[PDB]
Amino acid sequence: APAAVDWRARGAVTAVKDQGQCGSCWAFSAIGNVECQWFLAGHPLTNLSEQMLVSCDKTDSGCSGGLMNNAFEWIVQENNGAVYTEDSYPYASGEGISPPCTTSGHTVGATITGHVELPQDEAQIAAWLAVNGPVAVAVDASSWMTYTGGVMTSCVSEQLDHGVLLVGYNDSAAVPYWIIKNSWTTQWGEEGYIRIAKGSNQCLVKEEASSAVVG
Ligand SMILES: */C(=C\S(=O)(=O)c1ccccc1)[C@H](CCc1ccccc1)NC(=O)[C@H](CCCONC(=N)N)NC(=O)N1CCN(C)CC1
Repeated sequence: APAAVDWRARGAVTAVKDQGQCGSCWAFSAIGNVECQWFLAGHPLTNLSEQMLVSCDKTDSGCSGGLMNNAFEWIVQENNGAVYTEDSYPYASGEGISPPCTTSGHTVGATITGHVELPQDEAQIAAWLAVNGPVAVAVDASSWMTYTGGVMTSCVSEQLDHGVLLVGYNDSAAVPYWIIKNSWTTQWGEEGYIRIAKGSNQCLVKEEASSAVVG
């Protein structure tokens, strides 16, 4: 695989978001992934809707949590692959209350055909990411509350409790790391991102990695 890849530098990643006071991390992980996959299939980088999933995806639980692999299955099996634009279905759950699902008046921003569940293997995830783009991952982020910067090498790695987006890695650094996009505003971490060390299943990062497929 390449020594280092940063999809932000390649213009594949939209701005860091704020999930607010709502456990909608899984929707920000899954939508961030679809945004990147849609741009990498040759479309313009387009802002897509987490509210679609928080309100309409009833296989997940809204502000009380979900799975990115369920979100991708809902989009494909129940919504004919469609993911609406943010502008036409804006986020409304930042105080913890999701409006009811609305079907009409929203504009499709991207379409996906399926998703792939990647191996529980950091080297294979990195090689996949270098060729195919950012990857949604579940992590244990319980020890992330004090993180301000640097490469984390003591992440508590016990229970998957959060969903985030792998946007790159660097195997050349003194401590090899993953670059992760979080959804806790740009004030948190390194302008909204965290680096965790790569190769020791920090935060259980290898355990539930996946991506939407475009085309
Ligand atoms: C988002 C995490 S967060 O940003 O709120 C957070 C992370 C770490 C520390 C503090 C806060 C949500 C929070 C869901 C929530 C909200 C209120 C109370 C209880 C739970 N986390 C998830 O959506 C989480 C994502 C990881 C999925 O991992 N994969 C597997 N476990 N296979 N999923 C869940 O929390 N749920 C909850 C129960 N379900 C119905 C779905 C999965």
